[PDB]
Amino acid sequence: MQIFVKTLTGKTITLEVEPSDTIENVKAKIQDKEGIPPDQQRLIFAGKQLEDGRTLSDYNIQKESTLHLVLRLRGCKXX
Amino acid sequence: XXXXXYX
Ligand SMILES: *[C@@H]1O[C@H](C(=O)O)[C@@H](O)[C@H](O)[C@H]1NC(=O)CCCCCCCCC(C)C
Ligand SMILES: *O[C@H]1O[C@H](CO)[C@@H](O)[C@H](O)[C@@H]1O
Repeated sequence: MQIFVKTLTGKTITLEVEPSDTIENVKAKIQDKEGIPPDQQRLIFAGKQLEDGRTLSDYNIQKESTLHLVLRLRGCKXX
Repeated sequence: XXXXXYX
């Protein structure tokens, strides 16, 4: 099925996915298209942040559904 | 370590 991933940068990414795919898969696909490493990706749907490991069907994500992408990297150089 | 960051 088809779903959309939107950012507030004015970008919409179209993806072809299966209801059984995990949020991880989705991030991997996004990496292919946009070059953003999955660890740097946060996906939001229906007021919830989506967890790597759960499936699109778990979250009731269906065709034409729109997930929202936001980027998150905390500084890790130091100690 | 003992000093923070992030750099
Ligand atoms: C400090 O950063 C370490 C790292 O390598 O990222 C972590 O492994 C370690 O757990 C982190 N320490 C804490 O999260 C609690 C730190 C309390 C002291 C710092 C408080 C916030 C301001 C500093 C300068 C970040
Ligand atoms: O952030 C770490 O590297 C820096 C290099 O300039 C140091 O100034 C800092 O004290 C830490 O060692």
